[PDB]
Amino acid sequence: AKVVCVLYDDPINGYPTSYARDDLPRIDKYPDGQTLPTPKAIDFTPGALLGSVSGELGLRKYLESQGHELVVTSSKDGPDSELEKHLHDAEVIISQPFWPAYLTAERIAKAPKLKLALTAGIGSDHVDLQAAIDNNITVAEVTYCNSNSVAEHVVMMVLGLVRNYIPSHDWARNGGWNIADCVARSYDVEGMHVGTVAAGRIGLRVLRLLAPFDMHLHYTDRHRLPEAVEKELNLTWHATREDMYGACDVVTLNCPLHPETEHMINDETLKLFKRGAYLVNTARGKLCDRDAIVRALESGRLAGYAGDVWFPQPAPNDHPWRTMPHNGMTPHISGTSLSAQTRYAAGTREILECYFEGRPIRDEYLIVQGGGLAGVGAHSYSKGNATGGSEEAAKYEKL
Amino acid sequence: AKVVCVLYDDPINGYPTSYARDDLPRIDKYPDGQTLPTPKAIDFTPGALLGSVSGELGLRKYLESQGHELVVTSSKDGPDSELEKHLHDAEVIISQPFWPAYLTAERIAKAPKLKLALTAGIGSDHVDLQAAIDNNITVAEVTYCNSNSVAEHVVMMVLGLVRNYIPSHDWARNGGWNIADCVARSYDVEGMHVGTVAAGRIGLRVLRLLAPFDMHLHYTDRHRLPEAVEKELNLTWHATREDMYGACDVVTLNCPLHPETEHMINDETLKLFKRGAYLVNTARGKLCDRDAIVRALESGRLAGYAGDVWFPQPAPNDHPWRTMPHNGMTPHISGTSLSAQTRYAAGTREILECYFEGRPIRDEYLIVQGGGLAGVGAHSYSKGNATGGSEEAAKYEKL
Ligand SMILES: NC(=O)c1ccc[n+]([C@@H]2O[C@H](COP(=O)([O-])OP(=O)(O)OC[C@H]3O[C@@H](n4cnc5c(N)ncnc54)[C@H](O)[C@@H]3O)[C@@H](O)[C@H]2O)c1
Ligand SMILES: NC(=O)c1ccc[n+]([C@@H]2O[C@H](COP(=O)([O-])OP(=O)(O)OC[C@H]3O[C@@H](n4cnc5c(N)ncnc54)[C@H](O)[C@@H]3O)[C@@H](O)[C@H]2O)c1
Repeated sequence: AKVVCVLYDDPINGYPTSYARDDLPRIDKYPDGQTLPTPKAIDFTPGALLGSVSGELGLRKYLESQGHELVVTSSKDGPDSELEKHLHDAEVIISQPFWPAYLTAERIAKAPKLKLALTAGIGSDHVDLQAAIDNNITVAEVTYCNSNSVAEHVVMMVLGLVRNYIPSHDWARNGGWNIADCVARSYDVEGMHVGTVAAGRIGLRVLRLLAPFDMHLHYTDRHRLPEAVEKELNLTWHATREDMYGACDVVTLNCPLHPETEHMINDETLKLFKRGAYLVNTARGKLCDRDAIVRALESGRLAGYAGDVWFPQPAPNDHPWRTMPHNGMTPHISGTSLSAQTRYAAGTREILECYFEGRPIRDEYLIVQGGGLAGVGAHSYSKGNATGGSEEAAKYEKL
Repeated sequence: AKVVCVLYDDPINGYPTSYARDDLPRIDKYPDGQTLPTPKAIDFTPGALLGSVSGELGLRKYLESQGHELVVTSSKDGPDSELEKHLHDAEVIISQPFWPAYLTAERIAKAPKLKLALTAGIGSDHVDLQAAIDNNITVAEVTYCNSNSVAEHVVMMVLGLVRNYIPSHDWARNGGWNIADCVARSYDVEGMHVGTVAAGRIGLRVLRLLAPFDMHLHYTDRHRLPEAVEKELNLTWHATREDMYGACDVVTLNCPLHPETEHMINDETLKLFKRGAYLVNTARGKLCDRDAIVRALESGRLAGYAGDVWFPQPAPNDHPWRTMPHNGMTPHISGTSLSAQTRYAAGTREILECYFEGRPIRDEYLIVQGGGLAGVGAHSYSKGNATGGSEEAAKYEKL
């Protein structure tokens, strides 16, 4: 069969064979008891760069030795991409949320042999889920692979914004000292109220990381947590997201992207935040109206915004979040730290081995199967399409 | 009496009357049960900028109404400073570690009316403690005022270094995407070993903040913690600092500066770190040999270094830590967030009220009194002088 694997470019100065450290830490299992991926073998070295074109997710030997054709490319956006040329006979398409191959209805209709859309990471909203249901395609992703990695990045960005790290580093590297300039907007998080929209694998982990900072913890979710968990963390529950915003100094977004959540942060809902609130979004870029965020930072409704996720991806070179006031943005990186890459490469292989050998894919990895939501898809998503507007990624140019 | 108060400059665009938020969080007491400062009154608005020249620590009304003269200046370094002109008849000298008036032996000898050297913050190593003992001067500081503020900054910098935040933000603001360039040095902290040199008010708080990240926790201290605390956090104890370094992926320094600790990190002791270790130092700059740190980052012995403290302060414009590889420096700011400033301004007033009214200063605020170490000074310090080399601060120029 043909397998198309869309991956991001190698580093600008080439694909490295040496790294800052020699080993990854040992991790035995995930916090809810889920086991780490269980492929029969791996053909890579843990800790290596796996998610760029020359890393190939360590999949070449495995696939070729079975007689399959692996096509690896970074060319994904626009009507003349390499992806577009391989659609006609692709049986499996693999991509990562960090550099996503958008599988719109029109593209799925061009793909008559397509059976499996595989997300190397977590969040399958770059595939039109309504269309995958309609055309009987399986959508799978590597549940839990980087949920803890992302919760680290959330805490990092909450602290970065509130304490005013980025402009303070610039004063240091530019030869200055300038204490009052640094601290005119610098606070401690101690005693602040923080709320998360959703307490899933990431959102619950974020609450647990922030408890010892002596922040007052708030949440809302489609699924309420057990009473024992609420009581252990002294959680305040809010029945709707809109009830929660007014109560929080800091809000973090941790839900998936689907029609119930698309553009949930907008000009109208921002009016409900406290003046000078901080907003962190490592979930998906399209939860926020792009221009509403910029306006709120210009007026002081938000004291700061930070996240690693944008819409579309890659973001155009002049996307306004790059240069808006008081921002702590990164490109989409938290879920593709080197540590997470080894877990999701092993996971991608586990799913392919099941698929090719005719064994069932883990229920926790399933999003869509057999014309409906399935596995974690049924818990966390709703039916619909979130890919509208994704053609705009074609405008990005390297450098 | 004459009170000399050395404070840092106002912000470059002037002293503000508006802030990003309207209120500070309420804090009731410190974690070990110590009460917050108890001055009889305050003449400032909590949340305002207090530690610059125009903030005056909110002390003018109080002092003048008692018939005392308050001299406020930022001019402190060099033989022609304002500080130098006021030494001859100063009874009280106040300064903050962020912008410290170095009270060397020669300066103390010029100050025949001097009775009280007051540290607005924590860490009184910019005063020659041997000379204050010899000349019967009281040295006091505002214990606990910003210990929790600093422990937030430590976690922020540990995450920033390991996850590679700063260079990733630059790719975002410069129009790029460049995932592989960002994550070629990006790891999770999950499962790493972290050790602190000292577990005092800051160091113990840092261990408590990092426990839920599932890091393996290590420490050493002059004073060992109770067995119950070691057992609650699953702490690994090391009897010397040198035994601890080899066991750690990440090392954080949280001890005071005195002869036992001066230049403890140097070319010889860096050889004991794991290759690719991360070092964070928000304690004092002079714990580290300046050029040894630079060498270790050039060879890859250290994968990164970050901190807010330098020697001398302000650091010269070409101090090498500003531009060394893989650094996450800020100027000295963690202990002077707006939240901490209100606690230490109230504290500075509490001590002055005791002093002027002939009441005893809290034992927990004392460093030196009556020709010996006293209060927290006796617990945490040794006799000696750490001010050698501080004349070099005169080389700093604004901008
Ligand atoms: N690198 C990254 O920045 C990155 C990495 C992983 C995940 N993510 C994003 O984070 C999302 C969550 O990840 P996870 O591992 O926590 O997944 P999860 O499935 O365990 O958690 C999702 C949670 O959102 C809740 N939810 C669904 N719809 C909701 C709605 N209408 N309102 C409130 N809550 C709702 C679900 O009940 C669930 O608790 C992913 O779907 C992905 O989009 C981003
Ligand atoms: N803004 C800042 O970056 C900032 C703010 C506050 C404090 N600090 C620095 O941090 C230091 C500690 O602050 P704290 O509030 O934790 O003080 P603390 O007195 O409560 O803790 C100091 C700890 O260091 C230990 N110690 C003393 N000598 C030691 C040695 N030889 N080896 C190992 N441990 C030793 C003591 O036993 C004590 O546990 C201060 O003295 C100051 O220099 C910096």
